Amino acid sequence: MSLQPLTAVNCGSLVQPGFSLLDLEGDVYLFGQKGWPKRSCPTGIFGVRIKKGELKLRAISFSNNSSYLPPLRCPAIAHFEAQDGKPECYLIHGGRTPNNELSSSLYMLSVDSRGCNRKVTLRCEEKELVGDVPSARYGHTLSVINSRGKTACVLFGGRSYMPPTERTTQNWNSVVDCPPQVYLIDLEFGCCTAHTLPELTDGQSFHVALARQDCVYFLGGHILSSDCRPSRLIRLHVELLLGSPVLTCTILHEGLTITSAIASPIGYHEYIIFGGYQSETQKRMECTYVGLDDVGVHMESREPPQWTSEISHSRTWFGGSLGKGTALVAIPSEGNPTPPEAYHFYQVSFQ
Amino acid sequence: MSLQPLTAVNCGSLVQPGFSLLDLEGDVYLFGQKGWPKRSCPTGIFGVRIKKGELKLRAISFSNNSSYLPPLRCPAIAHFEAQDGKPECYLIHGGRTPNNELSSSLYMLSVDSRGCNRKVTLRCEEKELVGDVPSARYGHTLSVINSRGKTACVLFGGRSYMPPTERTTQNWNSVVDCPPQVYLIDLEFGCCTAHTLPELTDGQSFHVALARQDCVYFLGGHILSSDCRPSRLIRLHVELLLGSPVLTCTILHEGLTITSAIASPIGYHEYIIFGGYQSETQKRMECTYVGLDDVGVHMESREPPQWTSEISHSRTWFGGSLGKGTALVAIPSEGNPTPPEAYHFYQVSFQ
Amino acid sequence: GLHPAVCLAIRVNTFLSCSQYHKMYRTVKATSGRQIFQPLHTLRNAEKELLPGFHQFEWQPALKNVSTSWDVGIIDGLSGWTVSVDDVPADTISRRFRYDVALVSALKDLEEDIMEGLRERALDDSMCTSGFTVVVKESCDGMGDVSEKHGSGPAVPEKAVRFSFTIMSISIRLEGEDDGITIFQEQKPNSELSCRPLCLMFVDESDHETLTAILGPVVAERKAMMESRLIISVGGLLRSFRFFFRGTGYDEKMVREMEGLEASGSTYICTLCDSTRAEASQNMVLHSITRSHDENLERYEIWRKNPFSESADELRDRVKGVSAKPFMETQPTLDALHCDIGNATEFYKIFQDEIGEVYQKPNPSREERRRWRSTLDKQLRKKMKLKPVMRMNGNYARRLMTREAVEAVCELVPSEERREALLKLMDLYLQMKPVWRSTCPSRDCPDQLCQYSYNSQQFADLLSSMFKYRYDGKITNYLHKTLAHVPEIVERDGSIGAWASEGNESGNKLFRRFRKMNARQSKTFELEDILKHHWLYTSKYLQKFMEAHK
Amino acid sequence: GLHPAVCLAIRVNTFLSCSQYHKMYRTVKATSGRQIFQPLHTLRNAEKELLPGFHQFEWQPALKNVSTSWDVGIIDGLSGWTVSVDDVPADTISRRFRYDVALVSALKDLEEDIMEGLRERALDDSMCTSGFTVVVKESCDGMGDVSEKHGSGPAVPEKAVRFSFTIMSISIRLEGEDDGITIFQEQKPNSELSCRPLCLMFVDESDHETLTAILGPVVAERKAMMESRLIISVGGLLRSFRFFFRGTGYDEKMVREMEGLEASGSTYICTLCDSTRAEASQNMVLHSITRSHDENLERYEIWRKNPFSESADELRDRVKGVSAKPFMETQPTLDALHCDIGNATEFYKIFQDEIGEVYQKPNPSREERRRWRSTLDKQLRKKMKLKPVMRMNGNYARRLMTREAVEAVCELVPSEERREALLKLMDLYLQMKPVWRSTCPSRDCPDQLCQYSYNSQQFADLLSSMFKYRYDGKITNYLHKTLAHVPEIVERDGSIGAWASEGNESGNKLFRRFRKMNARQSKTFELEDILKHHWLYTSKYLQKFMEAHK
DNA sequence: TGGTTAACCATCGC
DNA sequence: GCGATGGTTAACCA
DNA sequence: TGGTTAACCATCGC
DNA sequence: GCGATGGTTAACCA
DNA sequence: CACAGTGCTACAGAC
DNA sequence: GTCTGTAGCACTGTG
DNA sequence: GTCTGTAGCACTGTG
DNA sequence: CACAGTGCTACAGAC
Ligand SMILES: [Mg+2]
Ligand SMILES: [Mg+2]
Ligand SMILES: [Mg+2]
Ligand SMILES: [Mg+2]
Ligand SMILES: [Zn+2]
Ligand SMILES: [Zn+2]
Repeated sequence: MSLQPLTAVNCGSLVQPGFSLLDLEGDVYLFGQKGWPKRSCPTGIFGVRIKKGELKLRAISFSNNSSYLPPLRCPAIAHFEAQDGKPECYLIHGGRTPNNELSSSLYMLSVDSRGCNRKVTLRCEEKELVGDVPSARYGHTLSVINSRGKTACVLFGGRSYMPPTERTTQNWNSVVDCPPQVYLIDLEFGCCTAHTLPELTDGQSFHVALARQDCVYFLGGHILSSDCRPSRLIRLHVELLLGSPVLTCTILHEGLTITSAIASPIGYHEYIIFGGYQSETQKRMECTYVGLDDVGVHMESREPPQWTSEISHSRTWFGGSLGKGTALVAIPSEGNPTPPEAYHFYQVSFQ
Repeated sequence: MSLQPLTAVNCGSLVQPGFSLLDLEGDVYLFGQKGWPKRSCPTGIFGVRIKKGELKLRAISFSNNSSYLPPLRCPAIAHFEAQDGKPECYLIHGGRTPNNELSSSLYMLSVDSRGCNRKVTLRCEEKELVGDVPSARYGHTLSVINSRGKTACVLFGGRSYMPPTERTTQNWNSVVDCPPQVYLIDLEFGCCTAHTLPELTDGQSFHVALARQDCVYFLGGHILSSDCRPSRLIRLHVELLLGSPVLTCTILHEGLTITSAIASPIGYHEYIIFGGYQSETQKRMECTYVGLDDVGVHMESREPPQWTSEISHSRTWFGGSLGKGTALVAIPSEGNPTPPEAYHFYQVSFQ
Repeated sequence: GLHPAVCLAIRVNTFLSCSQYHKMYRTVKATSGRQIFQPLHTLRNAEKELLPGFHQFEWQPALKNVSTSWDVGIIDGLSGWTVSVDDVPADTISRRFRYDVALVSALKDLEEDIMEGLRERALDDSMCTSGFTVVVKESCDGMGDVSEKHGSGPAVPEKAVRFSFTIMSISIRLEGEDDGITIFQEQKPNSELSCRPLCLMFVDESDHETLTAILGPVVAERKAMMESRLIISVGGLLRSFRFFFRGTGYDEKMVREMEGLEASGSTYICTLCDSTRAEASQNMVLHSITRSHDENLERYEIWRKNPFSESADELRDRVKGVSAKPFMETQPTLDALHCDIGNATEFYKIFQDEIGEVYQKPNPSREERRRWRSTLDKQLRKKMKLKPVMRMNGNYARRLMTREAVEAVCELVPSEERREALLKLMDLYLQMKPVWRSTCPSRDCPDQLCQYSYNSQQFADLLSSMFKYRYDGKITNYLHKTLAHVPEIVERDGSIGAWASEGNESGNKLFRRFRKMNARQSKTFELEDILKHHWLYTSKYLQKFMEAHK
Repeated sequence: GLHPAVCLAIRVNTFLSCSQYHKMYRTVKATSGRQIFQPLHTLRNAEKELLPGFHQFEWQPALKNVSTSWDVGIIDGLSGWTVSVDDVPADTISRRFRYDVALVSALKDLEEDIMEGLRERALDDSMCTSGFTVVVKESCDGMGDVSEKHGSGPAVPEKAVRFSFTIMSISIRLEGEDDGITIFQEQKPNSELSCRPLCLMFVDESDHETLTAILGPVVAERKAMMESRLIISVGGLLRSFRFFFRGTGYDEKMVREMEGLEASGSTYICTLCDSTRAEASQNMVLHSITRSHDENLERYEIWRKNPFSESADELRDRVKGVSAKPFMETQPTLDALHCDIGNATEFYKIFQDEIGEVYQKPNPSREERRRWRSTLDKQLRKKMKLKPVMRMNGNYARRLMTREAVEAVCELVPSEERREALLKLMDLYLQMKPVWRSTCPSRDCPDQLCQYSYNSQQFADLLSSMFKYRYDGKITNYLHKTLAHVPEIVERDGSIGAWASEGNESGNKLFRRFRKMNARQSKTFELEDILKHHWLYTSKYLQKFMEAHK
């Protein structure tokens, strides 16, 4: 495993610490950007290509029938794999709007039509939500489940602004973990029912969810109530039956304690967890190969790539999987005159 | 008789209002760059070449025998034409040093060897001056005379700092015309004897001298005492005789009044006088063809090249003949950020 | 000796650093004293009264989503950012007053003057306590080139956005059925001492996340404030006020990103109306104001949702340039200053174009264009006495806009019909110049308001006729606005240039001095004392101490 | 009330604009007065007793080619450029005091303290009036970035040159046969309050034409001044002074420019000695000081005349860097400030180099260099509390070279025998820092002066051995001087830092505050006021009114 | 052909 | 001087 | 070949 | 941030 | 080892 | 027991 | 007859 | 039609 230093060339100003990289049908797409969409990209979504150490972003046109979503910073992303009816979609909810807000509306992003030369039209359809609807929240997680054999989307984690009644103009950006209720989201129709957990006494945030057949493993994430990061690992197992879903959750109390982790799929269900943070002054250097066995998740430590001094001593860092075992990370840089590109980029690869 | 605008490419920073273009053996050479020579040019002399609207400057290395003169701003230039056994010289005296001073050391410049790529090695020999030496002065003129058949130089005009009595810390940068005495300069040996005669009641300054066959014609100068520009025209007639020289001078009833004028030698002895100024604000526009007949000088007004607005409305302007009936002028340019080309350049051509 | 408050006014009005004032005080005390000035501490406790969070007050009904505590002073503008390394960063340094408290301390500052009005108006000071209305101009401007200090951190941007407000007027209404009588009308809204700094940041205004993240709570305060009536004990009697907000004195770049437009040089030029670029150059003078905040909102909602499924450009044409979501309401209007400067830069262009002749040579090279400008600035240096500025300040703009200045350009321009053309042009422009500059056009310049529309018709037909070579398919933003929408917004608002950004931008000059002269100075507390000393600079209670009439 | 002068110094020393002073005055008078302060006109009248061109004095013999009139105030520095269109331009705006008159004001202003020195020395004030000697530090510095004013003209550069002087000491010698006794020894030469502005220009300092033009007269009256003795009636008794002139506190670009040397990064790296770069890299520490003005002139004559007829490079190697003619004589010394700064920028480079191993990889990509600076500054701000800087300021340079910051950058460098390499390096450097930077090393820090040479040997071969990959064929100018010529000078002077560029380049801050707030402001009349008000700022007589025994 | 992707220029406002 | 729009032109991957 | 040749670089100080 | 030195490399006139 | 501030809280020296 | 005055704090701007 | 106070001047800095 | 200065000379209104 090794790292390749990247040059941002042009378009380096459109990445901000929260953002997304969606891997679908070959090329991966940058989602979310600094500020509102400019006219260079009316959509806001960028196709990204990496060639010979060069990181390139390009505009993505939208199909006529599509909506246009705002550049949400910390949305919950779930890859909805190719199957009936329509392959293959990246599910996004709900992120946080550049004009500062939380979009409570869930976006459904699909590939529509190619060609010709490196050109893909994407269609964005927000799915209206009947409920029981979930609150506006950000930095949480969402992931896909398949049970007997009906498919749904499990939603959990996150933060929100202080509830409308207790929110001040003095305390606003005060932000609390949301209550520990999962949402089972039927992707058709928009009914997503709330569900309470006997085993969850606290709201979790920036946690990293992984999923395989009718099962989701929530790898540890920051708690703002107690200001600590649980080493415990959450397992939940859902069974979808007409007319009511039954969710059961259990704890496997040893695992990684991490926050803001980059999950890059390498093998079939086995991701490597690159990973964000140990403590709030400490960032995780040690990389964790995570396989998913029907018996249970297991994580082998992989020998971490050699860290060049810069990424070793940085205060904060962020990124996303390019896919295919390869991921992209970014280190904020400073000197004046301003860099101008606020982030240096690294590519990192397994095997 | 037309103008073309020039672009100064790199290095327009080395031209300043006082300066000199010396036309000898084909190519012409810029002299007196702004300030002391930077080691990009240890000599201080630039071969200048104009191709396709482009003005170019090139460093000129000096031969081993040469003295390296300071970049003098307003020296008296006289082309000493090729003959036994000299060929061929540009005589410079004395100008005024970048560290603000007046030289009073007469430099004799000449060509030495070439090319091989058409580099030109030049040699500068200051000639020591026996007898009463011409005082340090600047903006005057000097010209070559040939009589029966001995050849010599005639020195006249110019200003100087106040004589070391009136000399003051409060009055310093204030100057005054030098006394109206010509100097007959034998170019070998360094003997230069001073001479005077009543028809000169004052020192002229910034006047232009023209030289043909033991006669010199001085176009109107600037008088400081009476602060005016005489329409009178000076004609001096020198007979070089062993063992004493005889100089007789006279006036022209009417003629041209112009200061800081550019002279380009189109024909044999006939120069188009481009000309600097008719007045202390209004600058000379109309151009004057000046032929020299044995009977006497005559001036035919030539239709002036159509001026672009800029060169017509400029407050000050300056330049020198590239020779070949062609000359270079410059207009100081204002705007900020500084262009940073302090002067726009124009080429102007006759016929 | 001296009264403490009077002395404190002597201090903040003469720009005296407390250190420098302690120097002076110590001196006059030790030398022939019998001290006159009051020592620093009595000054510090004397100014407790003036600063916000002093006078007790209450809204009715109680404000939605706001703190009821009235004693709160300077607050860190973060407003509770949880500063997790994981979340969005804490990089900003900000200090602001909670809006309503600032407002009461600024208005309770005018208590003497509103009593003055009530007495002078021969109204009973005891009668009609609750019929008050108060019109206030809020303003916001970004100011670049702010030096970062070494500090402990956080690492913070070199841009600083400054946000403030001025109280323009207070007028009674009740009984009712009337104009309402104007108790107080500010004499010089274009003065920096009329402008009270509300908020201070280090943020770039092109960075939308952070800016909206700071200014969000403020805007909330506004949306609450529009409803409830204020209640203050004033002049001895407890009285009830109302509040009208005019968002004005924003530059256009700021309006567009705050009103959520596509900006600023796009093919959708106008803030107020929907006309395109070429569409506007085709017919200039005739336009009607349409787009407002509520509208911009519904437009965003029909963009983001896009119900009729149009592609990028047709959808962009349906909403006329609404892509972003506006978070803030701004009363539609033209800045006096920036519009002046804009028109002056366009005229700079035209002059440049008439130095050479550019309608004869449709596409000249860059070289003789630079040549042309050098000509123009040499000329403008000689006559009009003008340095060739880099970016054009409004001062330049005012100096070059004259018949007198246009004359200097008339000299160079080759032909007579052109030379006369731009002269006639400038005359036309100056006849229409005071309507968006002068404080109250209805009276101050009645005929120039009366004859505006005709005059602009004249101007525009001069463009379309003799200047068409430039203006064929294009016209500038501000020049469009000033040749279209002036009569409308004047006869609606009643004034323009009275609403000018001038008061606010001038404030920026004060900021710098206060940061340099009256700061702490370190990144922890700087904005603290900048904002404080600045708020103390604007207070009328000190200022009329400085009058000491005659 | 209170005395006029005391009040005048309540103003000048507190940075009060005369308009502002009048504001306060009017207020305190009108409110409970019985006026305290004196009105502006008696202040203006009072400050005529301080400013030069006041006290009558005489020299013997008379100063060569200088005016004998002693009442002359501010002179336009032009010295009467004849301003013919055809001659050299008049572009420059300048205001200067005539040098000697300035001096006699700045001295008779020290009359009280010089008499104080006499009575304190238990010398008789009536005895020995002849044997006085005065050592004065003159200084010059360029300050870029000055805004033009729109003005009448003339067109004038955006750069300024500010030339000043400080009186360092006065000592009595006569009777004779002694050390000479120090009557007055300045306590804080590094203060801006000790530096009196003598001359003010709007000129680029790399423009040699105009600089030599305006600064010429100054140098002349210098060359006269060092010979004749001053005679001043002081303390009731007419006394006779001598003057000693130390050119010091120049930047090196300025130095090289003024002595006609190569600038500044050429193959001849020394102002005080003849060694090239390679020669300096081989043997670092052993060099004897050579360069001086007189033989620099002889050198110029050797170059210009080239008597032995040598090739360009052979001639330039013979005369060793002398091409231009020296205008002005300066002492052979090292500026403390720019040396701290320059050694700190060198160290910036070394740390930057020691992040990624740069001796293992003979050359890097530019990209990973940028990477190295990014990590360097990010960490530096993290621990040492230092923002990244565009230029190297002295303050940064002081917070930089410490054990603290080196142990901050010792976290990054992966090799553990390199860590104590640059750590021990910094320890050595710190041990040799105060010898140049202290006010009086012989006294203040005797053992560090004592052990310097050995210490610099250690430093030098630490470079030559461990760091050689960088320093093989090259080294910094300042780093060369500081590893060679410090011990030579401090026993030639008694101090280095006492002579530093701090006093002068602290004077720029005052130039900008004064021009901005205490000037006219018109391009014509402004320099007059900057210069006057500044000279009034520096005066001791006005300064001692500001404690009056605390 | 096609659209990248740059690249440049001129536009417009701060 | 800085950032974003918009159109023409031109480089480049299929 | 030869000397530009404009360039680009890293060097040094402001 | 700008300006000048020095050497390596690379474009170009003969 | 620049220096004179830069505003404020802390805690002493003074009637 | 109140009033007054300097020291502590980290950091400035001129390079 | 002296003392005091505002107006004239061109132009500033914030954009 | 910004405004509050910016220091100085000029000349008036005041004991
Ligand atoms: Mg702005
Ligand atoms: Mg300097
Ligand atoms: Mg300098
Ligand atoms: Mg602005
Ligand atoms: Zn419009
Ligand atoms: Zn040396």
